[PDB]
Amino acid sequence: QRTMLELLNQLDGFQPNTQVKVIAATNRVDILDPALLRSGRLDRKIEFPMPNEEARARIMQIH
Amino acid sequence: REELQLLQEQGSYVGEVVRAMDKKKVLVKVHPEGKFVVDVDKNIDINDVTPNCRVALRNDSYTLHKILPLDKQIKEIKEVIELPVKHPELFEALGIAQPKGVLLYGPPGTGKTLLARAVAHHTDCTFIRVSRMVRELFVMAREHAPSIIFMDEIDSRLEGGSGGDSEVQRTMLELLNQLDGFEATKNIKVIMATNRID
Amino acid sequence: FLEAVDQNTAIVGSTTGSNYYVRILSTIDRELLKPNASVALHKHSNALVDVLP
Amino acid sequence: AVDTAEQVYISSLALLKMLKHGRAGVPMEVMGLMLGEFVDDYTVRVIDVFAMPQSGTGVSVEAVDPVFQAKMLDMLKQTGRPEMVVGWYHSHPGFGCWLSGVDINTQQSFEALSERAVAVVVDPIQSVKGKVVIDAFRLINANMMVLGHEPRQTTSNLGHLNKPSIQALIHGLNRHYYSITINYRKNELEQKMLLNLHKKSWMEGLTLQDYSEHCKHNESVVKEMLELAKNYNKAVEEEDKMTPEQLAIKNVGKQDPKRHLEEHVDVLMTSNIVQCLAAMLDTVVFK
Amino acid sequence: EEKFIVKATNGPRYVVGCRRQLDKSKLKPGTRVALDMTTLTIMRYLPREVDPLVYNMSHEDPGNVSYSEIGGLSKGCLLYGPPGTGKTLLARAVASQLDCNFLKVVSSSIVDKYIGESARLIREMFNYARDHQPCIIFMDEIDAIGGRRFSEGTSADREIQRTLMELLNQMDGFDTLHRVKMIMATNR
Amino acid sequence: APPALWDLAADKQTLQSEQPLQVARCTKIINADSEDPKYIINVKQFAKFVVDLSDQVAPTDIEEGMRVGVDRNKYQIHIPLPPPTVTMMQVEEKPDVTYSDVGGCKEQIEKLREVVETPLLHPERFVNLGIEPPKGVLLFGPPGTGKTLCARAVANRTDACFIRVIGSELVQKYVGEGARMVRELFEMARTKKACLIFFDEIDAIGGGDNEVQRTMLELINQLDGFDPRGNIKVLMATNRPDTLDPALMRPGRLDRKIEFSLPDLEGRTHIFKIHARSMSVERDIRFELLARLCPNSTGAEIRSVCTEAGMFAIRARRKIATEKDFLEAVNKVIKSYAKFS
Amino acid sequence: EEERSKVDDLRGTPMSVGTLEEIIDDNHAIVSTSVGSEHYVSILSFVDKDLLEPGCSVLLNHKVHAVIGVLMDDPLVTVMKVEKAPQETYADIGGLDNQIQEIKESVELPLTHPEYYEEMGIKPPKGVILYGPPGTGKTLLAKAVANQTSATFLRVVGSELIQKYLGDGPKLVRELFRVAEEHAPSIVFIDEIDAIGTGEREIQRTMLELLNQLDGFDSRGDVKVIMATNRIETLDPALIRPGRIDRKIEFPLPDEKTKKRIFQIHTSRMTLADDVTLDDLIMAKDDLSGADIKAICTEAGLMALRERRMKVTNEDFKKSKENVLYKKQE
Ligand SMILES: [Zn+2]
Repeated sequence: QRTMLELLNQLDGFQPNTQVKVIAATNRVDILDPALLRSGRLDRKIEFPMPNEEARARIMQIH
Repeated sequence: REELQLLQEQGSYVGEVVRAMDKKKVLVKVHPEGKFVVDVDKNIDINDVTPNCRVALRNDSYTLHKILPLDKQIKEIKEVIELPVKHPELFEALGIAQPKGVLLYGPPGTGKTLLARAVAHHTDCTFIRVSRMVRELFVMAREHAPSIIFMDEIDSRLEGGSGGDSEVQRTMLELLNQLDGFEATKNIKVIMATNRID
Repeated sequence: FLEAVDQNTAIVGSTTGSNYYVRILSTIDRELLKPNASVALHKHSNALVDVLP
Repeated sequence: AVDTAEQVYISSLALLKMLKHGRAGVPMEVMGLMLGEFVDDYTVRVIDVFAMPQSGTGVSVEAVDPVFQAKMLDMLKQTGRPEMVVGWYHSHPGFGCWLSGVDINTQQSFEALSERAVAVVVDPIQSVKGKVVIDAFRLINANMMVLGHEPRQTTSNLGHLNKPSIQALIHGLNRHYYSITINYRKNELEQKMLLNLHKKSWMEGLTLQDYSEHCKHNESVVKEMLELAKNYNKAVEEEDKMTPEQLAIKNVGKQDPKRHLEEHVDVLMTSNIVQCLAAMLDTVVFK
Repeated sequence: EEKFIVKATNGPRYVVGCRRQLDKSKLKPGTRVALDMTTLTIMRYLPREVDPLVYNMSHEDPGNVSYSEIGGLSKGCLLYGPPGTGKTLLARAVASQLDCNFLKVVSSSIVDKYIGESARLIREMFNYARDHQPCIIFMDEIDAIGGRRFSEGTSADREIQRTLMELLNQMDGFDTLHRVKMIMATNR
Repeated sequence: APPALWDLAADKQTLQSEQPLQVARCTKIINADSEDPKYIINVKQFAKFVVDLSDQVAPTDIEEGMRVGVDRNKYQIHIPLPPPTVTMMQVEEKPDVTYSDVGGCKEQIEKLREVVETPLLHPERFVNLGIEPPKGVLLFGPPGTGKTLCARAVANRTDACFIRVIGSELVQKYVGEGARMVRELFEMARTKKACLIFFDEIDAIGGGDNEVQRTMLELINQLDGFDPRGNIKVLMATNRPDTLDPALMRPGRLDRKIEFSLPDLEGRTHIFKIHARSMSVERDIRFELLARLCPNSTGAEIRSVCTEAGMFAIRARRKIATEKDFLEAVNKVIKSYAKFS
Repeated sequence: EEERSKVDDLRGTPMSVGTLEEIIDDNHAIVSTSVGSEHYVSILSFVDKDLLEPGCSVLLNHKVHAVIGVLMDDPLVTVMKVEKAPQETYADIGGLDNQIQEIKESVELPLTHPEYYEEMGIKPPKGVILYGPPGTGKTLLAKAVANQTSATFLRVVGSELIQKYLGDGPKLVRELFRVAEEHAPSIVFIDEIDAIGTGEREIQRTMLELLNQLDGFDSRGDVKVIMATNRIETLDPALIRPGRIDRKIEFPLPDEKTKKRIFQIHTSRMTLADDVTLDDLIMAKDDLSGADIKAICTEAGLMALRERRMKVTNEDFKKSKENVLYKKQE
């Protein structure tokens, strides 16, 4: 939380952060940090559920 | 001003020789990043420089300069301390077998320091006290032999502690081997002190 | 200053720890020959002028 | 195969130019060029000495710009300086005045034209301000190792050449690397102009200004120096009261390195300023 | 008074003189100075500083219109977290306007991985607030250190709640805060 | 002095040859390279230096962290030089156990044999018939008669026995040598025309430990990284599955986890068949008899049967070994040692 | 003569003592110092370059560091092993004839009487590892002395040589491995194995490295290593399987009969009186080795020799036995 909240302080207190993005991925949303909501922070929350047998046949067919 | 060039020499180092070599090239242990083996100057011989000693070495030429380093108690003690006062020479003609030392056992209230330093103060001689660190004072007692030596600090089954104590027992046994062994210097008289099982 | 081996000549320990052998100047008397004293040589001549209290 | 006894004439021009060049003698390597005229075999005279711009490479043959050297030399030729180059000088701070391999290589390359090729290394960084003793260097032939090293006549001046007697550099690197003697020269114009210029540099403008300053400071400021002077005098007399006891006991040998006499003589010399300036105040008051 | 002893960083000590330009004002002892390799003259002094002091005295956020870009909004302030944000744009809007300093207090600076003696930092930083006459304190994301200690807390919670006890003892204890101001920002 | 005579006479040209080769800046090693002109170098005295490359050394011959000769006057790199002792100490080219010691695993010996013997013999069959030859297998679990199948794989190559690497050599003083170790043994793996490398004892480098995390995570970066090769061989041998990082990073390239616990009745007579070239066994001795007269007798345990029984056969002062003379050593070394264990 | 006295400029005033690291086949070696200065210069005269054994202290200069000479090191190696052949054979001690024929048959079969060793085709060049409950070199040197009859021997006693100096590492083990390499027909004897029993973190890695180099991963059958400790529990279980691979045996308790045989051997050459009884001598002792009974045989032969007699009376041997009774109780 010191290092993590330090990173969030570098994504909240830095207006020149218009440079290179920081893409993140979490394997579970059980422990969801409430402080991860901001324009610079993880605002784009697109849910990626488990692919069905159709989608698995698609990615397995193209793979 | 001729020495001012030796001031411009930025001084000189302090060499310490640890081992001499037979090839006239003596290695000298110096400050770290040193250990400079070199032949000494021609005006100084090599054999005189003994190893395991510090010397004077220049910082550029590496040349060696020189080697570097109670009325009844006084009535009974007159024959012991007041006898060598006035006639130090008679200790070669007199054959009456003068005693080597004397002991005084009991509660050391008065007589351990005031008597020895008072009658020895009448003798006007030096008063050496004992006060492993028990052999260097014996070497000093060997150097300055004529004095009045008195045990003050030591007066307080076999084992290693009795061997270490037996080193001092050996010191007094060789005090009986020197004193009772052979007289080499007039006025050698000492006083013992013991109050316990010893 | 570390030790005085003889008259008009002694050894002096530098700040870096290395001991230096430098002949003292004749003008300085024997009062500055204290074994535990704050001696100060020159940066080039390496000669002592006066000690610091 | 012939050799003579050469001696480098050094005037105050090259000396003062090597003193300003020594003030500009930064740890970074510097370059310089000496000029003069060759009149005979065993004498060499330097007159013109200038400095060269520094470079990141330092002392090297590549740093010597031939169009800049020949350009400045030509600008000296159009002026009243009809002298050819006689050698090159530089500074070696810290590591000693000796010459490295690069310096002896550019010396070997620069000695193809001039057979003498005088080389001087100034190093005022670690040299005390008491002495400005400078030495000139020379290059020996590599083919002379079979015969004698230096067949130089007039071995008298070698006693004056033995003043740089460092026990590491001169004979620590004397093989294939020797030196030469140095003398000076001064005419009457430099003697009277520089002598009167230095005396005036220690004198006043009208020479009467700062006299009355001390003549009247004897009553205001020197009085404190006279009272303190008497404090040192009494501060020694308190021990001189104890001296006749030791002098009345032993009378054999001297153990105190203090003389107690010449210091008081100097105190009397400082005290005689009042007497010497009293007549000055008598002259200022009179006329 | 003219010539004193200097102590170099490398370890060897020297003695220098006085330059004709400077005076005896900065020449007093206890002030770090600078020297020269030639003649050991003194050009100027060297003011001391620290590592975190550069961070506390270097960050500056520009922008003066942000004070008027907060919208129609006409010893402590609570900025809580209803369904509306922009508290960072407002605190950083006045903070970007003047703020008289940039004394930002992050909620991740009271971690104290070792033994929980953070009282040295509460009294140290609040002692800096009491030392400097002007001071503005921001406390963003206090919900992480705002545990309600309802049940029996462990050693990690007891030290944070103990820092909250120091906050009690320095807010309603035996110390007033009439001049200093704190801004408690949170989310829930 | 006689050796110094001809060299003393050959010391004349050393003065004219003393001017070159004099350059020595304590052989400072570089760290990285931002651009081709400027190279960041760090000397052993903890002083980072930067100098441009000389004209005598090509830029393609510069390696990351390479000790090379460098001038101390011009600071340039005049000439490089090829040069821990454990790396060259770990080189192994020796014949050993052949295929005859199959430990009863009928299917497993094919699961590993089709990846250790077949891909080298048929390179085109696996590229045309499929997309690439298989990666490898994973022998772990109980030790038992371990390291026997490793020597089997070493000897069962029809070209040349390859190098094996144990894992107990990386946990030593002066950490960081492991990086250069694996990078230079993988560089030599590039030099050995796509040779196969075996890595034993992963438990000695897996499972503070961040200085080990450098060597093992960099090891994963060198295994999953196909720069040396991504097709030759993957195989790890461990006693415990308590190494979670190689277990979670292994599904990327490693595959085919198998087991090898103990042989069968018909196997021990084949380990005796490979012991037919051991200490002289008389023709009267039946391998099936001695094999069937000892249960739970894995190849290592019966290797100790031939070791201790060999010792008692030496102590017997006999020309040849007879089963009636060392069977007491057999049942003593398996039963007297099987009592407490 | 002049060519011999012309290189004096290099070995003159600018001369230093450095530490060479290794020799490169490119005629330029690498040296080191307190700060680790690496200079490579073409070799010169007066050097051997073969017996130099890189990794020791050599001679350097204030110049480009051309190697002008070398200096021999470690006179400390002299006290490591003995080079003499003692008359004590395997037939001078009794009771443990099987226990001594196990090691005699174990390490005397390689390189000697090879028809039972090379015809089999095993070659386990590791040797046995023993341990003596009395220790103190008496029993372990009485078992190792069987190999000392007619053969070269290598002796190592105590782990002090590793712990009495800074952590140089396994370089001394490399010295024992190179002297054992150049002295292959020898027997390596490690005595008083108390490395871990007596920094401490480096002792474990130089001991595990001792096991690494002792295993012989690159060398063929060259020498038989015989180790000997005092307590078998001090050694870690990891030092057993790589090291001890041939055989190990146990030594019985020397209470009355083994001390009776030790007393007989220590009193076989000497002459004793008729009244000298044995039950009191084997009764007053309690867990004693042979060094103290040899000490009282020496001071008993000298004390009885004070009267210019070689016969040791009973009262004088009890008067010397008081040293045994006191020494173990002190
Ligand atoms: Zn330079």
